[PDB]
Amino acid sequence: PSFVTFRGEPAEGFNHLVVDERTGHIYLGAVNRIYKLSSDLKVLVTHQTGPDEDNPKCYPPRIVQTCNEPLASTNNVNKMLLIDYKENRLIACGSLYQGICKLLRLEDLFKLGEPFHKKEHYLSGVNESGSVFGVIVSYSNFDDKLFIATAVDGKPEYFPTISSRKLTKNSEADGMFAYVFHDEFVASMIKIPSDTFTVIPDFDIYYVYGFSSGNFVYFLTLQPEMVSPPGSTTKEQVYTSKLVRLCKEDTAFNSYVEVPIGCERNGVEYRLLQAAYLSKAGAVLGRTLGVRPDDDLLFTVFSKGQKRKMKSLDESALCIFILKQINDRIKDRLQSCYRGEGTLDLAWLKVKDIPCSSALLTIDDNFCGLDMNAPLGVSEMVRGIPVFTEDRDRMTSVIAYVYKNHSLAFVGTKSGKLKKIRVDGPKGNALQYETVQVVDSGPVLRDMAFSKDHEQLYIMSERQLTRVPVESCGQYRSCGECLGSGDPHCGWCVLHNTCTRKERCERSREPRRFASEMKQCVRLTVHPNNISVSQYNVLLVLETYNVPELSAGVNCTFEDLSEMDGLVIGNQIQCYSPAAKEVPRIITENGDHHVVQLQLKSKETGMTFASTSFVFYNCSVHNSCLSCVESPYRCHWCKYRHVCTHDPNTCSFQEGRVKLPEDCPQLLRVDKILVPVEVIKPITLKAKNLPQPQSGQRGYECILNIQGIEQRVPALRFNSSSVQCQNTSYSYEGMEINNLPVELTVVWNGHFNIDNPAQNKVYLYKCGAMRESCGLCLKADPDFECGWCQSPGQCTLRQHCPAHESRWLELSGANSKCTNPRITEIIPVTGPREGGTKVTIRGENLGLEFRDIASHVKVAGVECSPLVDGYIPAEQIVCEMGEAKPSQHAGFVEICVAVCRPEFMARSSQLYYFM
Amino acid sequence: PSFVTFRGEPAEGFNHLVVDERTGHIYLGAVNRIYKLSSDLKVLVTHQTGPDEDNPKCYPPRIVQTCNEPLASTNNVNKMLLIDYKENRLIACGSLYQGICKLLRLEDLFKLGEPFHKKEHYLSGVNESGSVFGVIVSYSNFDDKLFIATAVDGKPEYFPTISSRKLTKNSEADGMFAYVFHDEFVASMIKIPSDTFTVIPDFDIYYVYGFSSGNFVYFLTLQPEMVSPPGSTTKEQVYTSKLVRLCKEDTAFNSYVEVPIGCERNGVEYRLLQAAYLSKAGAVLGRTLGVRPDDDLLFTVFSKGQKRKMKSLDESALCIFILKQINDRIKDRLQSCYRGEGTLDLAWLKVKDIPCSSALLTIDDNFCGLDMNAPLGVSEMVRGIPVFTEDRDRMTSVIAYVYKNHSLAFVGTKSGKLKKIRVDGPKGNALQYETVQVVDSGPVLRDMAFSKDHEQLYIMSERQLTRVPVESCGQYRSCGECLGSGDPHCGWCVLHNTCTRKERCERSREPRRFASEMKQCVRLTVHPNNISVSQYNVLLVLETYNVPELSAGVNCTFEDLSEMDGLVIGNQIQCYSPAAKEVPRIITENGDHHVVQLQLKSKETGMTFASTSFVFYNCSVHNSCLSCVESPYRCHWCKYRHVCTHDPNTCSFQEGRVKLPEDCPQLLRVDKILVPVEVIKPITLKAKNLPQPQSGQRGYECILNIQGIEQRVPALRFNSSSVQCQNTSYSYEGMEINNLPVELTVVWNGHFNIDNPAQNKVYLYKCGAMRESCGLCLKADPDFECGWCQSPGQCTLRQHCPAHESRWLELSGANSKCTNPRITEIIPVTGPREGGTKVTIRGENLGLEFRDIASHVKVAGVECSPLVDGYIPAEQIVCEMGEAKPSQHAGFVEICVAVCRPEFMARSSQLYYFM
Repeated sequence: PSFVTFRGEPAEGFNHLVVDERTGHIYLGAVNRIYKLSSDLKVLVTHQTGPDEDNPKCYPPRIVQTCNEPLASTNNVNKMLLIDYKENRLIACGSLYQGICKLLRLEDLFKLGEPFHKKEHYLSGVNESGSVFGVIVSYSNFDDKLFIATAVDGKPEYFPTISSRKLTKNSEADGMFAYVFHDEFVASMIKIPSDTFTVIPDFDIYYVYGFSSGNFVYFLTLQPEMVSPPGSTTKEQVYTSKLVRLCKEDTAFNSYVEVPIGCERNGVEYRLLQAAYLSKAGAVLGRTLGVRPDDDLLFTVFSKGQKRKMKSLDESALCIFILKQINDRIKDRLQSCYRGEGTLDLAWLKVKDIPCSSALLTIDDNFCGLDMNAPLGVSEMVRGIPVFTEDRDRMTSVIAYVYKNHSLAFVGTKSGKLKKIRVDGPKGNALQYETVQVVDSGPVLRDMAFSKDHEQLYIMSERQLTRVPVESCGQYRSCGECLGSGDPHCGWCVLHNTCTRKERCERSREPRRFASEMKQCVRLTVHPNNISVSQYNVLLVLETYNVPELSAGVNCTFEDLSEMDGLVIGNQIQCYSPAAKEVPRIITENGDHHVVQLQLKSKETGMTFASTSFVFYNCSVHNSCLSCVESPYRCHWCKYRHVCTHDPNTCSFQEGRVKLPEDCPQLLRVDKILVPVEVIKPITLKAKNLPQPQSGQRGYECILNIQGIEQRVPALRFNSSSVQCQNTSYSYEGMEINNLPVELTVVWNGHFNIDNPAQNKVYLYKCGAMRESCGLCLKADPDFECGWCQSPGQCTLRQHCPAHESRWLELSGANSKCTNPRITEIIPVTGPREGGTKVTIRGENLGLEFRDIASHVKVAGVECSPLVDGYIPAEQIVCEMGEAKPSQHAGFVEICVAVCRPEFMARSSQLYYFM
Repeated sequence: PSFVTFRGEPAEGFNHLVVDERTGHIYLGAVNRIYKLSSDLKVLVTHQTGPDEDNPKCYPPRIVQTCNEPLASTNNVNKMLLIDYKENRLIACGSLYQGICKLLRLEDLFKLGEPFHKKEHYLSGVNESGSVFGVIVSYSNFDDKLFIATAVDGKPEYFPTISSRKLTKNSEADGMFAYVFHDEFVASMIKIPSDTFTVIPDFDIYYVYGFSSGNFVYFLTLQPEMVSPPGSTTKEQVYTSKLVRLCKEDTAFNSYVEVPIGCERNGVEYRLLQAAYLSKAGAVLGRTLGVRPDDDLLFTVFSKGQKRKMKSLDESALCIFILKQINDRIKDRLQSCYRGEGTLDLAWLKVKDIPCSSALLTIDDNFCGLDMNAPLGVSEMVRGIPVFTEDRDRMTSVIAYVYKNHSLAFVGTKSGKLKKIRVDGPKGNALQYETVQVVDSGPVLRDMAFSKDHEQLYIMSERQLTRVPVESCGQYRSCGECLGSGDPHCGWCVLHNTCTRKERCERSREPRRFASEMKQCVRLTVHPNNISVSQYNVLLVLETYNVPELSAGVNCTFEDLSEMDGLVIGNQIQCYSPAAKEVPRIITENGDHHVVQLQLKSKETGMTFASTSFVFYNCSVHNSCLSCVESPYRCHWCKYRHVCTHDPNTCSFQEGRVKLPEDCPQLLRVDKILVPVEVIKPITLKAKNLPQPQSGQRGYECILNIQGIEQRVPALRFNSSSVQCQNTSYSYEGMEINNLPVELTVVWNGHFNIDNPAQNKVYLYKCGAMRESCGLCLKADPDFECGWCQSPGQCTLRQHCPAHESRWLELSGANSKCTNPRITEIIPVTGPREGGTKVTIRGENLGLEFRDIASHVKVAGVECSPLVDGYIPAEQIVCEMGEAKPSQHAGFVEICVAVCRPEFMARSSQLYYFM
């Protein structure tokens, strides 16, 4: 979904925004423009306030009098905007006129009037937007007025920073913006003293926010360095953010009060107000706050430190003030002055400190101020209660409202995002959500107002106004997710199967119709969690909690697959499982089991709300005992029927049932089964729980899976734990590999294969595919019984070789000389005459022990001594040659295994060369 | 158009005219000529009746017997003309033959016969035309005859005035013009008695008009003074106009009746018949007249008084007689005689009065007359109903006819004009039109006959015959005009879009096809009378009354510019306005608004009949609020948009709309704005509803329109009603004129100029362009603050002149002596030694008060006393010199302002001379 927005109709600029309580029309102040928009943010009307030829330096602007200074077309910035409902108009105060104010008709934006002539008609030279604020207060005729604060820019004589002014009925009337009570001695206005300007050149009061409360008017302000920070002479300017207040009723301006305000977080100071918003707590916050319904609260935003009002720091904190607490601080302060203690202490106003005069008085909240101990400041800075702090992205603006008693706070960010915060000090928690309706790259402005209906929140940017909906629970699809988010507005409208606020849910008041906590969802359980595929139409009981009255009717849907009607009794729902015809359509190809999300479909809504893990487990498919029992599910194996089933009764008879894996029928392993090719040999086997074949059932067979040939040999089952294939010989064609492992399957009654967990195999080995030489065979294990047969020039078992002579040769225990040693090749071909070389000789059929080879090696005449570690038996000899000084030059290498017998000696093919 | 006419073919003369009922051929009697013409007045045939050698004195003319008296070629005047259809000929009775009659064949004018031989064949010596008349009455054979009356000229033995004569079939036959029944005792003729001739020498009966009615024959006659006026002996002759009647059936001539006739108007007597015409009334006149369809009426024309039959008076009146009324008068008279009361009373006929004899009789209308109480006269003159009277131009002739029941009367005038009169006593109204088809200079004759078809009316003049069309409605272009004229013949043929009679309009009988009254036109209205230029294709509803069925189809045409189709529903027409593309093409350059005549174009005719005022008003063009609202049209101004538009919605927003002129934005005046050149001064202004500049809008500036230099100074708008340009100095180059008013324009947001109704200006004044002298400056207003600066010898404000010394001089309140008086010139240069002279001295820098100058003036030593009234301060002194007897002769004039101080005195350039 996209958020409805109004792009800077003048793509060029934007400054202030306000909403009409009745209409919902949105008025937007901007530079050179003032717009009237619909609730939807469609452009209703555009007013051209802009570019006027003018010059800031000139006093009474060009229209009244001629100015020596040159003029230029300049932009007129909307400094302020205030809705005057009674007058049915809009006060849209600009600048660049010496700050002349304009009156636009409410409906059409028709300019009712814009008083320029008198001095009062000029507010301030100041070009900056938002540095001004104020409130319009009205009563029936003969009671009324406008309170406005603005920066001076060092214009102290020309304009008052704070004033109480008149708003006549007729826009044409000359009287406008005149001071409520003007006397030669005192006027309902406060000017900045010239002395204070000389001392600190730049001093100026910037008014951020302002609101009327009870019967007073408050302003959040920023001021300069005056005794803060201390400094003998001018240099750097830092600001102090303070609260100001006035009685509506005080024409005299005696009521003025000014307290510094801020808050600290773990030793970090937040002194500068970015924005504020007066609001109500609602039942939730108020209770724990300890307030009356009527009592007000002030949300604020402050940046860290005293530095750079023009461009503040990212570090920012949202604090809170209860008006009762501030009222107390003020009353406390006044009751003190009346004590006669200390001075008034207001630096910018009164350079010379005047003392407070003691007097008898009943100090109340009603106290409007008196002639003596006149305008006064404040010593103790009022601290606020911190709420949320953003380090990375500075908060710019804030708003708040009461929703179902929970207090939702809105906070603009430098990024163009809005945070939706439930304040739960009085409750318990933090920030619920963040949104970027606005503008992804760059920030939001202080004027952020909720609509009259409070459906949306218009968020203003330099560039655009964006209608950000407050609560937007609809985004949440399921009860689990809805309640999961936690943003307090959202609840699960059970019957509607949607997520929204209490007000939005029809009949939410009724029981279990609306769910606040996850527990209410919905939690569901089914008593028969697991049902077998074979079973049909089984009775199931459903336990559900935190659900509304279902009397409308409910259906059980296992999945999109099926749906069965249910009847309700007690606090349970009774439905039936699907038919066998229906159940397997699902189960097929899922195999072992299929977990399915059984849902409940409500009759009224027609949407599945609640779910549970439901298992369909089909035992019958299992072909063997191991899969049946040993598997993950509850299945029973029937030894006799040789079928796997859920029901015990289905088995042939009681003795036949297999509950445990140990009890199955399986083949136990023994020492490796060695099988020579072409030899008749029996193969004994061990195993457990071998079944006695029943009537109509045949006996046991051994099946060998050899690709070349598969052998079927019948066997005898001696007892429950032993088997034996009958005398037979096996072979494979190829002579490719010596040792071939083969899978064997033991079967009975033709097809029934007994389980083989170990997966024992039979090793068919053929006597030397690998060994052409007598030395290699005798080298091999004595277990094989494989031995060298002289006549054939080959090596096989005695069984395999005919005995013309009494003997075939087997290494009796290594006491068997062999024979025919050969030298393939040797390393270092050449060597020095001096000797010392390490010759590495590699041969095929050498001696088995080192001791015999030692003294055996010779290079020609030269004696060579072999190395023990280096020597790998019958494969390789590493030997070190001795002194070569002899006459030969080149000579062949000789190895005599034990003795240099004629059969026993080997000579190198190529000779070793000495150089 | 010109009227078809026949010029006196004999250019020489003209006398009588008649139309053939079947053919339409027109026969025209004239002197020496008888013409046959076509309906068109083309010459068909000309007959020569003329110049015959003859002599009036001779009895049986030369042909029959020899005459002693000398003959001369004389003209033969056509006395009478009568169409004999049965005989297929024309009786054209002439004169100069002793009145022999001629018979011309109908078609060719071939002379069938002209009986001369017998005495009867001679009608009368009388040369005058028109003094004769008569009727031809015919029946099948063995029933028939001709009745003719003529003047005698004192020929009583020769000819009968009235006779009943025979008209035989054969023109050759001798029998012609023989009396119907001739007896030795009584013949069907009436002669004038010799006795009556001796008594009154000249007595003669002139017969003007004659007609047959029912079964009688009537004649309108003129006679002489016989008992009227009373007179012992002959002297003057006056005439009495009377009516005569006879039964057609009375061979005996017993039926003769004679009533005097006339009519009076407000005590004015109209006794002399000019002409008459028997006719029908038609339904309209008859009804109110109270007559049967068959009943006849007699229109007549009479001149005022009894005098000069030969040349009557201009005063003439058209009267009326209903035949029923005259018949009643006759029956009434007869029933009376039968009573035996009184005498017969017929002066000319019976000199000796014979009494009426009583007798039992049923007196009916049928009564033909009896042997006793034989021809009789009448006592009571029958009065007629007056209709129209012309004082200025005498009526000569008359005709009338029935048209669509309305009775139209035609009246010739002495001028040669015809009047078309609808007689509406029985209806209600008067004279509709007058025409000069005829002959512009001089008159029309009694023979005026309508054509058979009654399309035209042949109007005869001495010189020419003119075919004057009766009804000529075609002249009228629009329904409004057509119905406007009122001449009853005309109606608006809606679909044809023409003006004509009912008979002429095809399908006029159908509903709303023909319009009689203006209301029927057409009256049109459009509901959206005013439509804005900005609007397009607006629905308009059209309300029209008195229109025929439009189902043929109608189009809306705003003007010649565009035309849009329309659909009809109910009694309304729905059309659409033009498109914006179309509408402004019109609007451009007309500005404020353009009224356009939206017409309706009928599908059948294709002519625009009906119209309405349609306004196109484009608001947008208005540049300023004043023009927009303050103007003449409904336009709204949008303060914020600063645009003018018809639609309220288009304005920026509700508060922005300007409906009323007061609400605009305008600059109010203050005391005159005085601005010195080269001085830094602010200029405060007052105004109303100054706008607050909205977004994207700049502030206020003051622009001075000075031709030399235009200054742009920015200003501040304090509130909706006050402004002020900032401290600056202004100047203009030239030093030509002291006070220069300058137009100033206040602008905001660069171009927007605020309205200046008063058109207030700034007066730039420079300290004495006008005043070189100290006296002149101090004289000027204290307001200017302008004063005289001694060191410079010039005059300017203190600001303007450097103070080495503590003072620059200003008249503190006139207590400031100045200085350096000078005398330019004085009048009377010379004077008498005795004195008394009034010296008129004219100078530049004199005293401000009279009191100081008095006693100041001296001519040399001689004391001179000044005159108060005569004295114009510091410009001129009028002074009267005292006695000069001193020795000097000539001396210089001196004026000492208050005191004769050395700085303070002035002496004349030229001296005053005493002689």
